[PDB]
Amino acid sequence: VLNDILSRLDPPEAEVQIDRLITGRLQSLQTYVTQQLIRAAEIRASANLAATKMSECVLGQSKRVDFCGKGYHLMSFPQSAPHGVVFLHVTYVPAQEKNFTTAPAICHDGKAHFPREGVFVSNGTHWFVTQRNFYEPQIITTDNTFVSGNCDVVIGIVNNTVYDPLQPELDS
Amino acid sequence: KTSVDCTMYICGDSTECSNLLLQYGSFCTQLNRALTGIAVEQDKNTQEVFAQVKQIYKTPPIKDFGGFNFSQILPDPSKPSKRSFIEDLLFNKVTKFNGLTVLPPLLTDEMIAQYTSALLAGTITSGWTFGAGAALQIPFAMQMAYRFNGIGVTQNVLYENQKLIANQFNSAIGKIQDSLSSTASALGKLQDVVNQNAQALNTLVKQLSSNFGAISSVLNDILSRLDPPEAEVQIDRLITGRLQSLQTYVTQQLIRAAEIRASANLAATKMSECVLGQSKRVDFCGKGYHLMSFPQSAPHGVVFLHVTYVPAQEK
Amino acid sequence: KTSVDCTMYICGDSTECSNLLLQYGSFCTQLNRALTGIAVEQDKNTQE
Amino acid sequence: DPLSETKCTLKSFTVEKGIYQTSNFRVQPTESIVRFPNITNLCPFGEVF
Amino acid sequence: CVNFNFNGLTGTGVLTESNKKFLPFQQFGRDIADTTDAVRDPQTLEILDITPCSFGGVSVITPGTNTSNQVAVLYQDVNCTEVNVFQTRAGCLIGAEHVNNSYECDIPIGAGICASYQTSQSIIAYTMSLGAENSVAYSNNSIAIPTNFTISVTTEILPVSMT
Amino acid sequence: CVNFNFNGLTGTGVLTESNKKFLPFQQFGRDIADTTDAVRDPQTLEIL
Ligand SMILES: *[C@@H]1O[C@H](CO)[C@@H](O[C@@H]2O[C@H](CO)[C@@H](O)[C@H](O)[C@H]2NC(C)=O)[C@H](O)[C@H]1NC(C)=O
Ligand SMILES: *[C@@H]1O[C@H](CO)[C@@H](O[C@@H]2O[C@H](CO)[C@@H](O)[C@H](O)[C@H]2NC(C)=O)[C@H](O)[C@H]1NC(C)=O
Ligand SMILES: *[C@@H]1O[C@H](CO)[C@@H](O[C@@H]2O[C@H](CO)[C@@H](O)[C@H](O)[C@H]2NC(C)=O)[C@H](O)[C@H]1NC(C)=O
Ligand SMILES: *[C@@H]1O[C@H](CO)[C@@H](O)[C@H](O)[C@H]1NC(C)=O
Ligand SMILES: *[C@@H]1O[C@H](CO)[C@@H](O)[C@H](O)[C@H]1NC(C)=O
Ligand SMILES: *[C@@H]1O[C@H](CO)[C@@H](O)[C@H](O)[C@H]1NC(C)=O
Ligand SMILES: *[C@@H]1O[C@H](CO)[C@@H](O)[C@H](O)[C@H]1NC(C)=O
Ligand SMILES: *[C@@H]1O[C@H](CO)[C@@H](O)[C@H](O)[C@H]1NC(C)=O
Ligand SMILES: *[C@@H]1O[C@H](CO)[C@@H](O)[C@H](O)[C@H]1NC(C)=O
Ligand SMILES: *[C@@H]1O[C@H](CO)[C@@H](O)[C@H](O)[C@H]1NC(C)=O
Ligand SMILES: *[C@@H]1O[C@H](CO)[C@@H](O)[C@H](O)[C@H]1NC(C)=O
Ligand SMILES: *[C@@H]1O[C@H](CO)[C@@H](O)[C@H](O)[C@H]1NC(C)=O
Ligand SMILES: *[C@@H]1O[C@H](CO)[C@@H](O)[C@H](O)[C@H]1NC(C)=O
Repeated sequence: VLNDILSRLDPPEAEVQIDRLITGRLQSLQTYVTQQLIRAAEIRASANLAATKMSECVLGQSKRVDFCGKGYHLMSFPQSAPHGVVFLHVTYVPAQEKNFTTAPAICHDGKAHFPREGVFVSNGTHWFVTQRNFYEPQIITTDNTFVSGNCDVVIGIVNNTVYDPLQPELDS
Repeated sequence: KTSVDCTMYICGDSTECSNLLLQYGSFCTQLNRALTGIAVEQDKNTQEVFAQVKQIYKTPPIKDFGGFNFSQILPDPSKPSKRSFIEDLLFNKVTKFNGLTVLPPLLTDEMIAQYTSALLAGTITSGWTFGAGAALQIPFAMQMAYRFNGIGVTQNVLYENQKLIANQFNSAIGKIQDSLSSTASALGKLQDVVNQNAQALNTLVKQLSSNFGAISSVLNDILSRLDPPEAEVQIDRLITGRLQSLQTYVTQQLIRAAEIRASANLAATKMSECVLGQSKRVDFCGKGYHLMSFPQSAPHGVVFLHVTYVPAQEK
Repeated sequence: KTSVDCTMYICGDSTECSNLLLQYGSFCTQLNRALTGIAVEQDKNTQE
Repeated sequence: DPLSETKCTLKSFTVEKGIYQTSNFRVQPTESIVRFPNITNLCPFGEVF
Repeated sequence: CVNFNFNGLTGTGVLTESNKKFLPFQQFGRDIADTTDAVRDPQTLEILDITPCSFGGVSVITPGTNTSNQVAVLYQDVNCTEVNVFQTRAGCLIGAEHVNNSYECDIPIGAGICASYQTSQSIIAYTMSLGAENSVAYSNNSIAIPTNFTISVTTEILPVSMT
Repeated sequence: CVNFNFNGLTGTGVLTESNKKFLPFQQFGRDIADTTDAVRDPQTLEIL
């Protein structure tokens, strides 16, 4: 207690006592300030991360994997909180899945057909082309698939027929 | 995960020194608390960097990966700790009782190897789906077709050049093997980290040999030689000096741990956006268009093998 | 890219002050080490 | 008890789940030993008395 | 463990038969970090290694006092001889029932060992599990495609500012 | 606000009639910082 030292000693040695006290308290203050500075650097890093998430997650739609919630990111909603923010990340997650036999491409007339968007699948007997994130089987035609070269090079090709929409119209 | 016992470091086996030290309040409590926080933070860093897969997938015995050869990154069933070739290279290319202790990491290297194996098997046998949700198998050729579509190159390019791409990938992996086996400095960063810490500790220990203005750096000699009235001042000097040295060491550790936390956050982001998926951020996952990545453990660190696509012959 | 001379700052041109300072051990060399590290970090920042 | 040790070291009557460090176990020295070279040297007091 | 005072030096530690070959004129050893390592006994021409006496932190593993008051004690980095006892790479654990079944880590101990309060109820220490294993039925002409889906809202919390 | 000195304990501050339920043997209170908080008047049986 500084008051006790001032009330109990004259300046000649009160100065030494107060010097010791001042040195101790100054060291404590410096330690506290350094701790605060390092923690503020931590919080600044977290705040930059939060700002980046708000920019690229709320004001848009991030395709960065796992950066905006587990699964495929749909959107985000921000919420305040005492000295922080809370993101509700709305994401799309496939739930029910089925096995299928698949082929990278199919011959029709020697030429090979590759799917524009989606993959070829077979339920055992027939072959469809379905988008790769949701089983939506569609008949294989020349507007779902594009030709390239011939089917002596691709590995794993399977035979099938590629229905052509223009042929029935031409016949009719 | 270093931890220092201030009472034994400052006042090794000396009741009077401890009584004098007890005047300085709660310095030890906050120093020990900071070091404990550092250790906890390191555990959290490793946990978040690696423990990103809900399950532990394992590759099937068949290696019909469209011609791709992963035998240099998948675990070796006949190996010291089920580590892959590149993992073992990384582990082999990186190299007391005075109140200083080294707490063990929560996740042993075997567990980190298992985590990298699970992530790698998921990436190989399911692509990116295993990150989003349930793992959905897919032939590797079709996964690479997805990736090529992802980089604006139509898929037929792959299927017409499948063997060439597989051979090029194998050659690249072999070149990486040779580079890692030949040049030890490649893992510099990791080594550097280790080095720095050691130096810190050494410096701290060397501070026990400084008199800080006292008559001798040895506490016992001061106690046995001088009378208590002046030995008290001498031990006050020694305690101030040793406390200042400890504070400097703790502050340096805090700053270096902030650096390492930033590095670990960057590594976690890279693993999430690079391995579990396919990044479209330029120069964030290797020079060129990014195709995929493979993680590999390392002592207190991670190593990404970035597989990327680079146009070569221009007309 | 600052750099501070510990001995010359604390004990500018004085043998006795330097001899008293060197009793504290490595309280000076590590400051120079840190500042050189800072300078190298700046150069690496610019090059990156 | 160690639980009370944790209670005081945290300055609270209630402790949340976790692992805390409270003190240091150190084996104490059972006895003391003093070692010096052989007392070969001898002052010539026998000559005088 | 003895408190010793050789010719001019004093310290505390355990003296053990050494493996070094001191020169005929060397007395006190020294480690790399300017620490006494071995000494030459003044009477017997034998070199004694000085290993400082065992010590380590005493961690108290506890479930929250709200639920129960039973605790376990971990003596860090010591054998269980110098103290239902578990010898782990982290040290000696007392009061923890060692089980074989793996579970998610609750109170981390170290070296892959975590402790927790579980069922009649007691504290157990176990090698933490990384998750249920699984095998993907991968084959060169098989693809698994989803048929349904779920919209999941997750929660990510980030601190922004201090006081 | 006055410069007070009770039985040798010196301080500066305002003295306000306190509602604290001091026990008959307690002479004065303290704050967590080891500083006086409330005192019982030596001359009058009052706590402030
Ligand atoms: C695979 O899908 C095809 C197309 O839906 C199935 O073929 C049809 O089966 C229904 C009976 O469920 C018939 O009414 C249609 O005439 C069939 N169409 C064709 C073009 O064949 C086929 O049965 C399915 N196979 C399996 C094993 O489920
Ligand atoms: C898809 O059908 C064609 C027929 O149009 C198959 O081509 C035949 O291949 C055999 C070799 O297995 C040859 O002996 C025949 O001469 C080929 N026929 C023609 C008309 O070229 C082709 O093999 C089938 N694909 C698969 C995977 O069985
Ligand atoms: C994947 O590549 C590795 C080498 O990069 C192959 O292993 C080699 O196999 C040959 C033939 O038995 C041996 O002579 C070499 O010594 C092996 N090298 C190593 C490093 O093991 C491996 O066989 C390849 N995988 C497949 C499926 O072919
Ligand atoms: C696909 O077949 C495998 C057989 O190896 C089976 O284990 C798996 O459950 C099947 N997929 C689904 C969605 O049932
Ligand atoms: C796929 O693997 C089977 C063995 O299970 C083999 O018979 C078949 O030829 C393979 N197909 C391709 C395209 O490699
Ligand atoms: C294209 O033409 C320029 C000059 O017109 C020439 O310098 C360049 O080498 C050419 N590109 C290639 C690939 O040869
Ligand atoms: C010291 O004296 C003891 C007996 O008192 C003897 O055994 C020992 O050899 C002596 N040592 C030397 C170096 O003379
Ligand atoms: C003198 O000799 C006697 C033996 O009679 C012996 O006891 C004594 O110690 C000797 N004096 C001194 C000073 O050594
Ligand atoms: C303590 O446990 C009770 C259940 O008996 C629960 O209602 C309460 O919220 C718990 N308190 C804390 C602080 O965990
Ligand atoms: C603990 O015991 C093991 C074998 O029981 C032994 O190898 C080890 O040296 C002991 N620990 C110490 C500090 O001596
Ligand atoms: C655990 O399994 C080992 C064999 O792997 C056995 O020796 C030990 O008794 C078992 N302990 C318990 C508690 O089941
Ligand atoms: C998808 O899951 C929901 C459960 O939320 C279920 O009600 C629905 O029938 C499922 N759809 C299909 C096609 O199975
Ligand atoms: C003297 O002090 C006593 C007790 O402190 C008190 O009761 C009394 O009134 C005081 N006398 C005067 C004249 O104030």
